[PDB]
Amino acid sequence: MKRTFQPSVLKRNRSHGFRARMATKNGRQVLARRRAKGRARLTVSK
Amino acid sequence: PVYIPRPRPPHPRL
Amino acid sequence: AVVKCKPTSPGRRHVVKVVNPELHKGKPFAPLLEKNSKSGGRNNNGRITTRHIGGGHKQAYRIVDFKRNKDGIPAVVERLEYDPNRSANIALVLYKDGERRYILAPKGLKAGDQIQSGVDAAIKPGNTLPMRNIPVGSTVHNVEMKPGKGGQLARSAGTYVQIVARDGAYVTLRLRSGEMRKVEADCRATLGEVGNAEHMLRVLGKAGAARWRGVRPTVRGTAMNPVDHPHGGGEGRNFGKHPVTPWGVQTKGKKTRSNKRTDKFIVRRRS
Amino acid sequence: MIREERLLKVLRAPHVSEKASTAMEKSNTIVLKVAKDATKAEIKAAVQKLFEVEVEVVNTLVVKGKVKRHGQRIGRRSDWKKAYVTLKEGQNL
RNA sequence: GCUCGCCGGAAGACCAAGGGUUCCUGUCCAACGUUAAUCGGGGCAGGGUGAGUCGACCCCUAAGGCGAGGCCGAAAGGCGUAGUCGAUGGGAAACAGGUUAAUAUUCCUGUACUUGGUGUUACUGCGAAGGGGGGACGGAGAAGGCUAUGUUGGCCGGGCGACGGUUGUCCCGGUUUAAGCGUGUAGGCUGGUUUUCCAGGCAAAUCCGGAAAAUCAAGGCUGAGGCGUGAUGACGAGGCACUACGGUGCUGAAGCAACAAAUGCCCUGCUUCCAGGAAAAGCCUCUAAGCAUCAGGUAACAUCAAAUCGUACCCCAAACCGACACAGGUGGUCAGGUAGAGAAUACCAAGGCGCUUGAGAGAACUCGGGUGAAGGAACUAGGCAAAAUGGUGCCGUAACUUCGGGAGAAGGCACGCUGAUAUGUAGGUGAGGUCCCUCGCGGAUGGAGCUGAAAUCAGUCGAAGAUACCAGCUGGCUGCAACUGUUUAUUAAAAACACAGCACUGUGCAAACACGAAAGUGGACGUAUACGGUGUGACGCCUGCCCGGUGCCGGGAGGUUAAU
RNA sequence: AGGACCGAACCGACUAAUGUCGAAAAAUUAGCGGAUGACUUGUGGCUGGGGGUGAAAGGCCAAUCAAACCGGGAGAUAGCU
Ligand SMILES: [Mg+2]
Ligand SMILES: [Mg+2]
Ligand SMILES: [Mg+2]
Ligand SMILES: [Mg+2]
Ligand SMILES: [Mg+2]
Ligand SMILES: [Mg+2]
Ligand SMILES: [Mg+2]
Ligand SMILES: [Mg+2]
Ligand SMILES: [Mg+2]
Ligand SMILES: [Mg+2]
Ligand SMILES: [Mg+2]
Ligand SMILES: [Mg+2]
Ligand SMILES: [Mg+2]
Ligand SMILES: [Mg+2]
Ligand SMILES: [Mg+2]
Ligand SMILES: [Mg+2]
Ligand SMILES: [Mg+2]
Ligand SMILES: [Mg+2]
Ligand SMILES: [Mg+2]
Ligand SMILES: [Mg+2]
Ligand SMILES: [Mg+2]
Ligand SMILES: [Mg+2]
Ligand SMILES: [Mg+2]
Ligand SMILES: [Mg+2]
Ligand SMILES: [Mg+2]
Ligand SMILES: [Mg+2]
Ligand SMILES: [Mg+2]
Ligand SMILES: [Mg+2]
Ligand SMILES: [Mg+2]
Ligand SMILES: [Mg+2]
Ligand SMILES: [Mg+2]
Ligand SMILES: [Mg+2]
Ligand SMILES: [Mg+2]
Ligand SMILES: [Mg+2]
Ligand SMILES: [Mg+2]
Ligand SMILES: [Mg+2]
Ligand SMILES: [Mg+2]
Ligand SMILES: [Mg+2]
Ligand SMILES: [Mg+2]
Ligand SMILES: [Mg+2]
Ligand SMILES: [Mg+2]
Ligand SMILES: [Mg+2]
Ligand SMILES: [Mg+2]
Ligand SMILES: [Mg+2]
Ligand SMILES: [Mg+2]
Ligand SMILES: [Mg+2]
Ligand SMILES: [Mg+2]
Ligand SMILES: [Mg+2]
Ligand SMILES: [Mg+2]
Ligand SMILES: [Mg+2]
Ligand SMILES: [Mg+2]
Ligand SMILES: [Mg+2]
Ligand SMILES: [Mg+2]
Ligand SMILES: [Mg+2]
Ligand SMILES: [Mg+2]
Ligand SMILES: [Mg+2]
Ligand SMILES: [Mg+2]
Ligand SMILES: [Mg+2]
Ligand SMILES: [Mg+2]
Ligand SMILES: [Mg+2]
Ligand SMILES: [Mg+2]
Ligand SMILES: [Mg+2]
Ligand SMILES: [Mg+2]
Ligand SMILES: [Mg+2]
Ligand SMILES: [Mg+2]
Ligand SMILES: [Mg+2]
Ligand SMILES: [Mg+2]
Ligand SMILES: [Mg+2]
Ligand SMILES: [Mg+2]
Ligand SMILES: [Mg+2]
Ligand SMILES: [Mg+2]
Ligand SMILES: [Mg+2]
Ligand SMILES: [Mg+2]
Ligand SMILES: [Mg+2]
Ligand SMILES: [Mg+2]
Ligand SMILES: [Mg+2]
Ligand SMILES: [Mg+2]
Ligand SMILES: [Mg+2]
Ligand SMILES: [Mg+2]
Ligand SMILES: [Mg+2]
Ligand SMILES: [Mg+2]
Ligand SMILES: [Mg+2]
Ligand SMILES: [Mg+2]
Ligand code: NA
Repeated sequence: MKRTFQPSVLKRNRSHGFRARMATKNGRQVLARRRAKGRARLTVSK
Repeated sequence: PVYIPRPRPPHPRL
Repeated sequence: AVVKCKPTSPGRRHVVKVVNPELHKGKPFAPLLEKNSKSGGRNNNGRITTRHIGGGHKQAYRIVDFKRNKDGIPAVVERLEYDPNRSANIALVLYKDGERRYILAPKGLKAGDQIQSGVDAAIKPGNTLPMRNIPVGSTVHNVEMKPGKGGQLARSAGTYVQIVARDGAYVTLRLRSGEMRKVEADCRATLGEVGNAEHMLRVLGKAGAARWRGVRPTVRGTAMNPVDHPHGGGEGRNFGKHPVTPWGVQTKGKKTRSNKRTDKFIVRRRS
Repeated sequence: MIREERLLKVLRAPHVSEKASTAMEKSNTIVLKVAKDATKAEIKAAVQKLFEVEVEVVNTLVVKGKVKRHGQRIGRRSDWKKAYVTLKEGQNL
């Protein structure tokens, strides 16, 4: 049984990383929402 | 929980 | 030559090959090659815009000289070569000045034949010159649509254009489709038919043969659900519709040509 | 020429352990906890300047801090750089 | 610790990915561990990851991304040029031995190599966002040469045995050694060299391409492996001493040959086929502007530098993905012996394990197996399941057929061991020797040694010799689908889908068509022997009549008819 | 030579049994199919919700699919319980 989560750090950062978020107007609104909510981890960047 | 399995199908009273 | 394979297996029983012993059994001319990546039928947006495209053999692009604008300089045919990008074969051709080019191979072209382009070339097959120095009634190919544009008509295997009439700055051509079209008399055309007229005699035998030409399977609209095609639906082989495209437009005879800016050049449409 | 104010930051401590003892014992290698930046050239210059010994070569590694659970909180110790400084021939001073 | 059992194309070893300290040591046993736990991947503390050469970084590019300007778009933004990123690909260089509780191609010993910088010397044309070459490329197949590796013999060390025998064609163990450097081989490719000229390589070119002439006929490129050296070194069975009895130190014989042999290497080769098989840089070469004293280049020698980051540990798994210490999933590399065609299979090696509740008992019943009188499908929806068949060689094999098949049709015979043919044959390999040379990794002869099927004849044992494991049931009629393939991840694998073939139809290229407010993109760097849509669905024989309805195509006289 | 044959790896999933608060939210065991191709697989990339992709089952699109998920309109509305 292959499951849905097949981790890959490169794909993770290219898909949801900080620079991926900053690339688009909508990704920068994700960061604004998570900053407003007070999220300790802003992105998947560690 | 977070996952509730679908109940088994009833006997087809058809 | 048209060779029928022997039925040593299904998928081999119905294969008919077009095996030309005169084609170069080596690597193509590397300076005239470049990368030609597949698209899968996907466009700029990444969406399938043409269907049934995908896979197939990797193939390099041969830079074929369609313009044929090296005028006066004679050229000798040194090779006939297989081209994965055409139904026609190409000819590697060496010019007297030491330049090599690929051209479409006319019907009876061989290694060692002399070809040249320009207003003063002979009426040999494979010679290119404006359709103002070509006689009327002569059979040509690789015909330009605009002077200097390069040559867009009659480029498939066995195809050719007939120079039917000639009235001033224009020449009427019978195209391979049966259409009469006006084209500027300053447009170049190569003399003769395109070679490899046996190309349409191949049979491919099996599904994998089409698959490795980059052709992916075609699902019939009837075989689908009503949500997928205008055909589709039914409790077992129902049609009851008029045949249409996947986007609802009548196929089975409905003219889709709408130009209005090139109608002046079409003397008579195909029949 | 690395400046002495930088050399005086490069070195942090000597690393005391069984492997460090054995290295100084039978290979003439002193083991140091150095700064994090701490290039090999900076470490060599700093050792030769401050300990006034003759350095042959510097091998460096980064030690990643351990995740420790102090009380009921998850903490992590700092990564630090370790330098194996091989002295040339004479001795430590 | 001694036995026993299990895996051993893994349940061993090494990695990538992923994880992130789980690694090692000491200590503790609350919780965790499906039980106890003194133990642990658990708690606590300490230690542990050492690189010019490995990898990343770096240089280069693919798909693709972003994208100055630009084009387009209510805005947001889309596309895209120059460019710039982007590996899963291309690009410099290190091996063997030793060592830690834990790292090692990183430490140490020994022996190397690479690329740059700076100098000195000597000789000189150097010079690029530019040109050319190269890099640089498919599938399949076959063979030869090899090696890894194994077997045997020889050699060396040890043994002579708990129950008969065992000083012998007896038993046990070892018999290892790299990169680098030199040689240039089996082999592959290629005719070289000089001169002259040229409308080509955006300009130039001495380079490439082309042409002619002469001349010599060889040169050049590539290349496994072997050999020499590396290496009077290392390692080395064992022996010798001391205890932390875990190990530490010292010494150290032989260290050869033959045969067999890869799926590895030569080989990015060769042959062949069609479906016609990356790019760019490094690299080599050519010049332009430019500088020609300089700069720069080339070659020696010297010196300097090679940073930074990763390196522990798991990695078919208790450490990753599955909520679990979960019978699941997870890419690559290595892969010994006997039998075997084999990476099957059985038993083993190295190595690793006994799967984290046990102890009894020996009811029904359930599960997984074994055997079964007589019968033999009577069972049942249905031979479901089970049983059965099963290998090799040879003999033999029907209808039908699209001439390929059917077919391994069906059936049948032989098969172990021993001896002889023949103190091991046919075959393979191949030393010495003896010649020959345009002398070396050479050629010819030569056959020592090694290895070695298969067969026949004779004998012989058993109920049985393809003895285990392994390993087709076969035949007859018929529907459907031509066929290989695909599908409802997780109740449907099919007659459904696809398919080659066929037909209709559209499309003349700024194609139709599709995605897109558009720009644009796909179609296609294609051009009617092409492309799209639709239906049918190999092949064979064929495909009849109806245009009234609906559609589509054509006409446009007349009637009706919008904005205006 | 071959979408050739037999058969491991590998990819599948035809039959049966077990399991069905499972060892497992799809397995195991014994058989079974393909196994040089329309094959399989790693890494990276692209296509997105009336959208994609689909050898077509309304299949798949993160254990969710005749219109994914998350947040919002939103305390939708509910003559119904
Ligand atoms: Mg992604
Ligand atoms: Mg199509
Ligand atoms: Mg079709
Ligand atoms: Mg179809
Ligand atoms: Mg159907
Ligand atoms: Mg259907
Ligand atoms: Mg509809
Ligand atoms: Mg229908
Ligand atoms: Mg239907
Ligand atoms: Mg019906
Ligand atoms: Mg009807
Ligand atoms: Mg060092
Ligand atoms: Mg380091
Ligand atoms: Mg811990
Ligand atoms: Mg441990
Ligand atoms: Mg412990
Ligand atoms: Mg207790
Ligand atoms: Mg307990
Ligand atoms: Mg612990
Ligand atoms: Mg690109
Ligand atoms: Mg862009
Ligand atoms: Mg802009
Ligand atoms: Mg780059
Ligand atoms: Mg890479
Ligand atoms: Mg990178
Ligand atoms: Mg270790
Ligand atoms: Mg220029
Ligand atoms: Mg050998
Ligand atoms: Mg060897
Ligand atoms: Mg021996
Ligand atoms: Mg003795
Ligand atoms: Mg005795
Ligand atoms: Mg040779
Ligand atoms: Mg193989
Ligand atoms: Mg100089
Ligand atoms: Mg020199
Ligand atoms: Mg390690
Ligand atoms: Mg370990
Ligand atoms: Mg357990
Ligand atoms: Mg497990
Ligand atoms: Mg085997
Ligand atoms: Mg096995
Ligand atoms: Mg019992
Ligand atoms: Mg039985
Ligand atoms: Mg019975
Ligand atoms: Mg009996
Ligand atoms: Mg009986
Ligand atoms: Mg009977
Ligand atoms: Mg009955
Ligand atoms: Mg009955
Ligand atoms: Mg029944
Ligand atoms: Mg059965
Ligand atoms: Mg059975
Ligand atoms: Mg041999
Ligand atoms: Mg028998
Ligand atoms: Mg079977
Ligand atoms: Mg019937
Ligand atoms: Mg039929
Ligand atoms: Mg079928
Ligand atoms: Mg198949
Ligand atoms: Mg599929
Ligand atoms: Mg299903
Ligand atoms: Mg179902
Ligand atoms: Mg099924
Ligand atoms: Mg189907
Ligand atoms: Mg049909
Ligand atoms: Mg039919
Ligand atoms: Mg009809
Ligand atoms: Mg009519
Ligand atoms: Mg009309
Ligand atoms: Mg096959
Ligand atoms: Mg399998
Ligand atoms: Mg499937
Ligand atoms: Mg099944
Ligand atoms: Mg088959
Ligand atoms: Mg098979
Ligand atoms: Mg992928
Ligand atoms: Mg349906
Ligand atoms: Mg799902
Ligand atoms: Mg809806
Ligand atoms: Mg919602
Ligand atoms: Mg509201
Ligand atoms: Mg409500
Ligand atoms: Na009609």
